Amino acid sequence: SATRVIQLLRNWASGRDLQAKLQLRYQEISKRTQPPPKLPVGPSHKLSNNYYCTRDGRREAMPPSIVMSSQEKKAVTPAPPIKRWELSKDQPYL
Amino acid sequence: GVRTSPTGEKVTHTGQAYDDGDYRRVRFSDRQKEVNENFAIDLIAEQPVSEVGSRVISCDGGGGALGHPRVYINLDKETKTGTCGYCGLQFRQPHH
Amino acid sequence: VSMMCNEQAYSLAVEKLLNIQPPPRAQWIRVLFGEITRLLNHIMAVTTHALDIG
Amino acid sequence: DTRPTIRPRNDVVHKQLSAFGQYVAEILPKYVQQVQVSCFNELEIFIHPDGVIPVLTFLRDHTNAQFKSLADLTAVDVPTRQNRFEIVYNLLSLRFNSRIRVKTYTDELTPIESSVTVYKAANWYEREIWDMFGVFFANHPDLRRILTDYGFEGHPFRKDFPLSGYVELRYDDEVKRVVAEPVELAQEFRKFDLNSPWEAFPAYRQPPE
Amino acid sequence: TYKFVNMREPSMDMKSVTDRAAQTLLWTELVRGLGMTLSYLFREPATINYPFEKGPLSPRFRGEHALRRYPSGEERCIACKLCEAVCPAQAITIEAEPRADGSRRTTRYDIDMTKCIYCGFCQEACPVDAIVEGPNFEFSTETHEELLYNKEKLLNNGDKWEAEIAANIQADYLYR
Amino acid sequence: AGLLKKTTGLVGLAVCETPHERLKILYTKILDVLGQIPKNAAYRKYTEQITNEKLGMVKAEPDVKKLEEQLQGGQIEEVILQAENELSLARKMLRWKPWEPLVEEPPANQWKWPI
Amino acid sequence: GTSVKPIFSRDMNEAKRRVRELYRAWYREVPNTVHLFQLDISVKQGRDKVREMFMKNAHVTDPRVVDLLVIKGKMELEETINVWKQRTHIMRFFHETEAPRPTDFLSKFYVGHDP
Amino acid sequence: TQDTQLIAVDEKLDITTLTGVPEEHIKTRKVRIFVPARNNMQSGVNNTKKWKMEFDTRERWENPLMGWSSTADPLSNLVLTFSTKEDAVAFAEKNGWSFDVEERKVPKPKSKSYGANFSWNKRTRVSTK
Amino acid sequence: KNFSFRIDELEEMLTNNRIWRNRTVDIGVVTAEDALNYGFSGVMLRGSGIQWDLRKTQPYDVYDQVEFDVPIGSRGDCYDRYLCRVEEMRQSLRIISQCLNKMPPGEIKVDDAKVSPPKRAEMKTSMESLIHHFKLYTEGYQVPPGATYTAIEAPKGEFGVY
Amino acid sequence: SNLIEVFVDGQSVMVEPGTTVLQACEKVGMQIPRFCYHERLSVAGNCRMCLVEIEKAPKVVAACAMPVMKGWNILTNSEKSKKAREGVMEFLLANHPLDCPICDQGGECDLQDQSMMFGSDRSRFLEGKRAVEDKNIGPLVKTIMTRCIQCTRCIRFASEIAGVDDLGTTGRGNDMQVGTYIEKMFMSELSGNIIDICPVGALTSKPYAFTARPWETRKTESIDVMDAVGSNIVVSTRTGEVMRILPRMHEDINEEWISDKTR
Ligand code: SF4
Ligand code: SF4
Ligand code: SF4
Ligand code: SF4
Ligand code: FES
Ligand SMILES: [K+]
Ligand SMILES: [Zn+2]
Repeated sequence: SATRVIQLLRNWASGRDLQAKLQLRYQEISKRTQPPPKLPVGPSHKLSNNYYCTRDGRREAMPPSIVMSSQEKKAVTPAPPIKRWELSKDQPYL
Repeated sequence: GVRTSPTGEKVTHTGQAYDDGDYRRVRFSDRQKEVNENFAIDLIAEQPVSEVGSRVISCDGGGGALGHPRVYINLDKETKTGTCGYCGLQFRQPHH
Repeated sequence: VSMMCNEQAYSLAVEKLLNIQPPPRAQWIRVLFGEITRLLNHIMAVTTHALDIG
Repeated sequence: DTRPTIRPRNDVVHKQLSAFGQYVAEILPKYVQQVQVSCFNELEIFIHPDGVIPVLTFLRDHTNAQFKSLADLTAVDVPTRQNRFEIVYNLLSLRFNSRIRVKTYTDELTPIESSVTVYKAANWYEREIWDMFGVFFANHPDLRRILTDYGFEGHPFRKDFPLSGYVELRYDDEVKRVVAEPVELAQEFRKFDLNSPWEAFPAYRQPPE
Repeated sequence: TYKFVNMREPSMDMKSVTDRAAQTLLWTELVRGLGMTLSYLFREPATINYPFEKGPLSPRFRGEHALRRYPSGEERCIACKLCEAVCPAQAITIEAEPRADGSRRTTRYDIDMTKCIYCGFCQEACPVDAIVEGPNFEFSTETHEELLYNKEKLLNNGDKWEAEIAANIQADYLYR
Repeated sequence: AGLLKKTTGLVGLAVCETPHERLKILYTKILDVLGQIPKNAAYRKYTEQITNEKLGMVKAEPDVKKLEEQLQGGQIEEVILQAENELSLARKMLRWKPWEPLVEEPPANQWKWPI
Repeated sequence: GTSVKPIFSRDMNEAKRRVRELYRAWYREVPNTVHLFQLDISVKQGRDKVREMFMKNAHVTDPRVVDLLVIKGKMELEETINVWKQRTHIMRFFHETEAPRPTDFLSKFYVGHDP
Repeated sequence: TQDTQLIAVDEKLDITTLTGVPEEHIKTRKVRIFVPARNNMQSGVNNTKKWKMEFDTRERWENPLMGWSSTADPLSNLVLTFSTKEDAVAFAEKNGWSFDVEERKVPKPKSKSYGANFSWNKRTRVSTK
Repeated sequence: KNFSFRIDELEEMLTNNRIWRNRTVDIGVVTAEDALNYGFSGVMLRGSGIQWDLRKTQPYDVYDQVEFDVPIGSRGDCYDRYLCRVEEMRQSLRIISQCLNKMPPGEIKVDDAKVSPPKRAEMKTSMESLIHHFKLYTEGYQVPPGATYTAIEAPKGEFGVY
Repeated sequence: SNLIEVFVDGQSVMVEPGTTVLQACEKVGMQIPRFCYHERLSVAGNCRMCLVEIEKAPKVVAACAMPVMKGWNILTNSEKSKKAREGVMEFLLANHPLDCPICDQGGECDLQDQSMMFGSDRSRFLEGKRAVEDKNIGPLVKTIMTRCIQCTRCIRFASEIAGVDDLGTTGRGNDMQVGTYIEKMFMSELSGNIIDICPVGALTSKPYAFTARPWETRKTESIDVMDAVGSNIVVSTRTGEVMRILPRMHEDINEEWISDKTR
């Protein structure tokens, strides 16, 4: 939003088309006068067949499972070794 | 409506007034004990009492969602006028 | 530096202990703002670095 | 889960961690007491105090564990036990992208061998824990206050330590530098006994006693 | 998947090596930052003219507390103390008394801003939308006793700040 | 094998020009330290049960890049790094012989953590 | 059993030694403490303010508690060598600005409900 | 039990000198424990399952500028959880606090017979359910 | 859309600059072993070439469906860490693009009203919403006993809570 | 003696003959949710919330009044039992008025606590709730009858414990109101315990009305002095002042009742 001559100066001193889009904001933003929303209901808003016992996350948690207490096999690992990642197919060398 | 204490300072809506022998009043010197002029005591009595023709009425407080949660007040006591505790405005039977 | 990256960890601490999961739309908001939050720290993780640098 | 409210489960991981839980148990039967994996796939190793430095060494060294990252040092204090403070470690294995929890118990007086040799990250985590809780560990390089105020007496995180503290300070002109005094709040901490008087979880309820 | 960040071995070609030598002897990448900085100088500054000009806001902004009242005039607060129970810094102190009529609201409603956190939790904890986080960020003062309000000024604040929040909750009542 | 690894990824450690031989001599040293341990001990059996495959797998595969994919322990450099790292474990396991029963039962109340 | 593992002081004798070199470091510390730290108190009241704190803890019979305290003694000691603390930090030992605490029964009765 | 230069230091634990609470708050503080009583309007007896440690309520004065309950004792809101009473007293001894113990008021095991609500001679029959 | 044109502004200012580089490259280095031995995380490890990132190794929330790259350093010095920080910002923008174009419909909080407050419209109309809102905003949801160490990929490292 | 052997959730229980299911489960530490029944008063069985399934049960048996026989296993956490709790409880929260911010029981209401434990997270009522006109039985006990759950707890207290038979119910159907049918002075010298007896805000302490909330009050154990029986009580102190006198729990002193003078 300035003179064309300086726009060339800024576009050539920085070597890039800054005028296409700038740091400052303009009328491309959404207006702050939005119409009233109509926010949706949830999955459990069903009028029937919504008993809490079938969706009770808190009550369906068991105490920490115990495997050994003070009172031919194979050697295992907590998880399989982490898969070695592949180079970025988009661009592998910066 | 705001009254005035005998010491010359306006009384608050809760009725609190600083005693004349009190020492902590001096905070009001060169300052003001400002009092909300719109007394909730005097801001609800003059509102008209409605005359709905039904036994039980849902009072919302106006504005729907913006008002207080809906409360089902009862109007059967002829001597007394029904009211919602959330709002305090009056309700009444149609003179029966 | 990271406003809602932190309670994202705290939120993940509670509801995962609670055996409860957030709705799928909410998680997308969390990761979207977490990445915006990731931008928030990195902005002065580098510039304030340059401030002390010169 | 066809129901979208509750959190799903990873039974494959839960059993897999449980298999490694018993794995460590045979490896070091002297030190581990009981090994438990919680419902939300968190397998914890419970080791004896005196064997703190070997188990951490084993997890850092062994190929099948390879846990070389001291995530965090915590010593959660429970007043109802004889040795209250239970010191909890936190390790991450990069090669097996899994987390392990090894923990001990230790009273206010028993010293622990410092794990700085097995984990250089324990160093500053050690300076903090003795500050907040007051459990001294042995032969630490420079074990000394690094959190609380210079000369602040008492470990603030202890159960017996009030949240408001014991002393407060204020600048005084008659001596021309700040000075401390017993704490006297303008507003006290209004305790909120909001715990529900009704049982919340039948699963975790203790047996009758 | 990962992307390697820092390794690019420079070509030892005569053209390429004289590029680096020219870059070294004749400051070229050095003047590149110097040169672009010129281009950014000619950009008009993004500075507002305070207080003649004030920054953008949103209807769901948290500012100074203001106790509102019903259209009739009765103050919405009904002393449920939920705001006190939720207030993460206990900035609210509540006392109640049934006075004479349908107006038992508070013996005491003191909100302590220098203790308060401006989390806004009191606003959505209120079942009657009595206590709200006002849109006024501009309530600074010179004395410490000023930065706390009594129950009366909360009413005066809600009285003085009334049009803004009435429209703000009007636009935001469906979101929350 | 192939051309020498110019960089070993992780910084600080140095790429070794003799991967297979280093694995051979280290794994034999692993078994050497495993010798002076009772065979009933879990640690001896466990590490022996993993090093036997580990030692025969390098002795069979002559290509280091294939050996990277087969063992799946990453590059050889961290594999030998851990092999000597595990060497310290086996040597100094001898001073904390764990095979005997535990020291003592916990004093009850430290477990059961709902209070 | 009730038998416990000591850290450094097996009994009173070695613990009595450890409280002794605390005095050895402290006694030659107070003079240049006042000198370096810009303090306006003399050495004389500096010396006995190290004194009475020994009788402030001159009742414990457990060697561990003496040992648990010997570490803190040199901690505040070391904190004073390298000027880490500030003037107020060491002034906190010099109880100087607080009101005197009542001692006789008449005084606390006249002060308030303090028991 | 673990022989590492063990010495028979069986004297009562005294951690007060190390925790270093002020002299007024280690001697002049009657520490009392009980099991909390269930709120009568509630029916929540499960809250009566834990031993609780308390203190003595000291002066609570009103602030001049507003009117508060400013306190001078740091140990005002401090309550502690104990599974059994022996652990609660054990903490008192090590922290050298003057301890007081109450007992667990277990409910009487009353006999309820709904058939007795309609008897032929017993007065227990109910005039209105 | 406008931001990607700004990391290039910083990188033009600093990365190619010799003055920035001289003060920065090879100034402060960590080896592989002492990196994770000292408990470092995030950029500290990534700059040192350590192949670890919490988002990829241990995905959380909906981070599994998003696709992005993690910059991995080669020297473990200050220049590498700053370069990875710059590249993480670019990769962050790519995550924003995928997140922006993949926003799904539905609610905003768990439908379980015992863990999340009910909607205001329901709280003023329905009993269950009001009584839950009263108790949720006076007691809080009862969390079962236990312990957890959830840790996310913080912009610095592995910020977590026990 | 007989000592019939029963089970709860599989666990074996040694219990005395003639006891009910609720007492049998209370032995192991199971507090079945209940509204109508109280320990010191006769069993009524009107709440129907105590309904808990037993082993191989075609029909759910109410735990309030159910003499448990030999070899009975109580299915405390059965899906049928949990369905029973949800069904009757939402029926309770059908005509209950939206008064939780106003009702003084908020934060200490028995009904409120059960809803978070044994209750659904949403309602299905889409009609007009019932409203009951308030009464007056004393300038010490606020009467808001629209919140009544018709558990007849106050009815039993007046007849059995208080000894004055003036309180009761009236009508039928949904309009089955609880009252006196005539303006009456509830004169019982221990009538103050009716506030504690009522699980909801139907009966509220007029002097304590709109004065404090449960979580802020600090409970201190003490004993009354107005009487020589020494009925131990609890004082509710918020910010260094006394508002409410809570009767304590002592079998051989006062059970759980106190006089209005003490209260
Ligand atoms: S934002 Fe509201 S609820 Fe939160 S502290 Fe401030 S006043 Fe209290
Ligand atoms: S402001 Fe709202 S939440 Fe606070 S007491 Fe008043 S009505 Fe209740
Ligand atoms: S009695 Fe309980 S459910 Fe009814 S209004 Fe009062 S607090 Fe709410
Ligand atoms: S008034 Fe209260 S005690 Fe009486 S029947 Fe109704 S809910 Fe039960
Ligand atoms: S206990 Fe069976 S209904 Fe109240
Ligand atoms: K009641
Ligand atoms: Zn109303």
